[PDB]
Amino acid sequence: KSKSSLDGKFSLFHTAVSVANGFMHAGTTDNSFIKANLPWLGKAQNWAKFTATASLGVIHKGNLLEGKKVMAPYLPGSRASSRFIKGGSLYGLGLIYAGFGRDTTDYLKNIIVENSGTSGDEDVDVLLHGASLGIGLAAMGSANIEVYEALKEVLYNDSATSGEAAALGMGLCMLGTGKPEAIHDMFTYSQETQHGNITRGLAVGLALINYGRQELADDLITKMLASDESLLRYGGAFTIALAYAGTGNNSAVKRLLHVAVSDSNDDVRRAAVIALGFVLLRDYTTVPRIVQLLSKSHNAHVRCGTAFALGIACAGKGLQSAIDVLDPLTKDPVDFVRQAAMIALSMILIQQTEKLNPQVADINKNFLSVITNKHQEGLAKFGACVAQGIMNAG
Amino acid sequence: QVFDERIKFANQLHDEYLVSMRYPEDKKTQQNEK
Amino acid sequence: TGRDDTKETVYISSIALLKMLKHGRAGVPMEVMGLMLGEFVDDYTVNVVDVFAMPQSGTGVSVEAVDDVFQAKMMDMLKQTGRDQMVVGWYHSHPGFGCWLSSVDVNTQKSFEQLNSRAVAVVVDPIQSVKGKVVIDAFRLIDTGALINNLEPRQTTSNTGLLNKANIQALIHGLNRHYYSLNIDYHKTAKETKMLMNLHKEQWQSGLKMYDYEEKEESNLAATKSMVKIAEQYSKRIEEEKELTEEELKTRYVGRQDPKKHLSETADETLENNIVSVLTAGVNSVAIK
Amino acid sequence: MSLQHEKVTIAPLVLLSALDHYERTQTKENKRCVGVILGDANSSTIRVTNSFALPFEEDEKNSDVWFLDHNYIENMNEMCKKINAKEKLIGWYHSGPKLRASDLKINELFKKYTQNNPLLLIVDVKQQGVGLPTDAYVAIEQVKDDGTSTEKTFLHLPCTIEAEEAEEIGVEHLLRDVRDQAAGGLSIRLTNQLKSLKGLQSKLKDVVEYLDKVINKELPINHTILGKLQDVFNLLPNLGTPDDDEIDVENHDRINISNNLQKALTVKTNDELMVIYISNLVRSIIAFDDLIENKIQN
Repeated sequence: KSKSSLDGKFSLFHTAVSVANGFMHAGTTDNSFIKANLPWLGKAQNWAKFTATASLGVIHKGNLLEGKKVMAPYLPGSRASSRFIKGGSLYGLGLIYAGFGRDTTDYLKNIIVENSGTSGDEDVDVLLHGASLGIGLAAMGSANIEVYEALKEVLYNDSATSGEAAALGMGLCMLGTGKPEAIHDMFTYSQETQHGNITRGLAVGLALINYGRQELADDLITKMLASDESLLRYGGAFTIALAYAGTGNNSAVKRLLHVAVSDSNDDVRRAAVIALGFVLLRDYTTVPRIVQLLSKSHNAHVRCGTAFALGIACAGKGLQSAIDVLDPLTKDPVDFVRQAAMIALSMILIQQTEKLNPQVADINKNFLSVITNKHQEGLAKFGACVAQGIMNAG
Repeated sequence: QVFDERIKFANQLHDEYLVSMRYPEDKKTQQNEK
Repeated sequence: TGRDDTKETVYISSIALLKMLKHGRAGVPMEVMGLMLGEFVDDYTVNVVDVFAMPQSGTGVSVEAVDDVFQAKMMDMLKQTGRDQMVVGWYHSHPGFGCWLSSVDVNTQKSFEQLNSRAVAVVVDPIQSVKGKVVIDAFRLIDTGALINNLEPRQTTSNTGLLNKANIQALIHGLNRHYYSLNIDYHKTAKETKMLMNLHKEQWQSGLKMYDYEEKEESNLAATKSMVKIAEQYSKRIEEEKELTEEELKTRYVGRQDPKKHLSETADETLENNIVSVLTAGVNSVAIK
Repeated sequence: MSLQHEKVTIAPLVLLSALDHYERTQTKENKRCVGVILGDANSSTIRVTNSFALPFEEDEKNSDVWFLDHNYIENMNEMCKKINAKEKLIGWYHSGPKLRASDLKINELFKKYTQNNPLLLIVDVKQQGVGLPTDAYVAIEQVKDDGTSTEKTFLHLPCTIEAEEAEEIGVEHLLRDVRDQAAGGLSIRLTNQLKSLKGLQSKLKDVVEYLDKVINKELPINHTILGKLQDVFNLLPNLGTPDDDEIDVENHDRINISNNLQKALTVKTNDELMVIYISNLVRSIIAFDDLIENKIQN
């Protein structure tokens, strides 16, 4: 039903189905659907194709036996249609090989140290984008400093496209070290770089690297939120999110309510509300009380952030209090408030029967209605589609 | 000096009013009604 | 090829913005134009530092208005100030319409695209603007081959983009056909901000300045005496307060022309005035002697 | 030439612009920039519409030595008039930070072009003070006897501003602030008053140290200045005067009116309390009955 309503030529309408398809078949092989509806897959182009090739690894999470073999045509160096297939192949390889990824790290590194000296055409840029997502995944938690330096050279070599990937790539590799060396370079270089995407990467990156730090992270947070740049404040929010993860905190909440009210730049206003979700997963029945008040706020951004907070927060067993907050928001006219709500609903009510509670059934039906309607705008259509695939985990 | 007492008494009456006014209205609003 | 062809988010600086408002309001209702000097970075971040203005011509913005003589002369002078840079597009104003390119402006645009491949046309409507925030939209031509084969999703990659619907279907179609509207954002500095903020050098004087005293006496009598008359009207108001439904009272016996509101307004207005008066005079007396 | 210069109002764009120009020529480290100021005059009100940079080289060693390309100013100008006849060459801006006697040489050159006395607009780029860092000075030539025969001098004129409507919506659109130079409501005006005091305190300090330098570092005695300070002390208010009593009586009237206004408002609030409470009494009767009917419906 999803495939029939939603057309391949549009980049977006292809993305929604593909990620969701992967989710349904996640944790085990099954490309039967992909083969039947192969013409559909091919109509994608640009970054929607990068998604499609990465989606193979979602399906194939786990399986290490056919792990390299199945992605083997698509790997660079071998025939391919386009540059995107080649870039996302390394990205999907890492998903499959994740959590035993020691091997792949060896492979993917060769390509980074290859290209760090100079870079040609666009072909190499999209390759190298894919390469740095790959390494992150393969090396996750390994905190290899020799890898940190390589990545750093991707930023200085300054193909704008690869810059986004390398930034995220660092934080995935280095998680938790709060390595004082790294923190200083990343902060200075965000001012200096002007390309949006590189700055957007490092902002998240400075947050990621201080993980489990807690009270030692105290220093990082103040400076980032104090900056004039909207971008460092966006990363600022999440510095609180990652460092204080997992433990209720009085300090952490207050800073976050204050930011969401006191700052006009709208992206940042959304980012602090998101942040609340992670910190308070310790007593998850406090989340519905905390965001109750903020959901009243008419700033739209604050509202989209409210949904995500509960999504993160109640992700195991469902909580009735949480659902009351999101029922007005499924119905809000603001297009991305609805998208975050529907998405959020599936991550809470993952793996809950439709027989024990009628509300999980109704919520599945609602998603299906949005998808058939063309009266609806595409951003809701994508939100509905992604949600069903989380619920049925394939 | 005479006016200081007059004014200070007056201001205290406005504060008492504010605090009292909102409380009743919450109770009925929660309760079922048209 | 793989070229994203990511459409330009226009980061228009604070200085550029004010200059265009100024140029455009004066020409009302004729269309005004001139060019945008800037730098293009990334693949979607076109930074407009400043604009320079073309003399207004009788043709209401046309390719003719692009005059090579005016251009050479103005640019050579900007070289001496180092303020010569690349042409990253053209501004214009539609002030008599909402933001959208007509046919004439499409030909103007077309010549612009040969010049420079990421030339934008940023339409400043500076009076009809339905929001307090100046409704401004940015456009760039998209070629027909690409449109017919629906490569248009490919042009909208890496941009959240921006919604322009007020002319519904027509508006949407026009926008698409032209280029696609993108976010306009403002890069300001705290040096610039401070300058705009201060706007009163006679602050230090004026707050120690107190009004000549014959006018204060006059005013106080007026205010008290006037409230005697709005109190009589107050009495009338609360004779009623019995009709069923507050709203029904306001319609049936014409409860508007509300004495309550005039006495409250007046009392507060006079109140603050007297607070400042007693403070100022009393401060002066001790500071100075 | 003209006496018509009695107020200067300056568009927010002029102040903004001059500051930007300073760094787009890259003159810094105590290097001046001079640019042409374009706009309306020949009127009591001067309205500086716009500004443009002029190539400038500053040499610290000799202040008898400077570069300003004369021919550039004139070409650039004439194109500007055809867009808008509103702009005339009305003078030149100077980047500060202070008045100079080396500003006078520059002054003479620009006086050839002008039909009014050039306005000399000091936009200080050190951005000092709680007021504008912009002083306005028009070159007056007056016959004066103090040993000198005819003085030419730069006289302060006050600074105010004016803004066009379109430009004004643009200023608020940038700011998230509701502004505080407004002289708005009761909060704002108390704020400004406190600013006005802190302002005064500084000015007086600066007077104190001038006198010091004359009696310790032997700046030559300038009689004119001391003459004025003499009056400042002669027209000083004094205590023990029946003048003071009058002000005290006056004060009594003003508290009488405040007292009455405040009491009027106690009534207004009391009236609100009761009103909302009738509305609650109605709501309870409705609420009893609704509940009863809901029992039937269930």
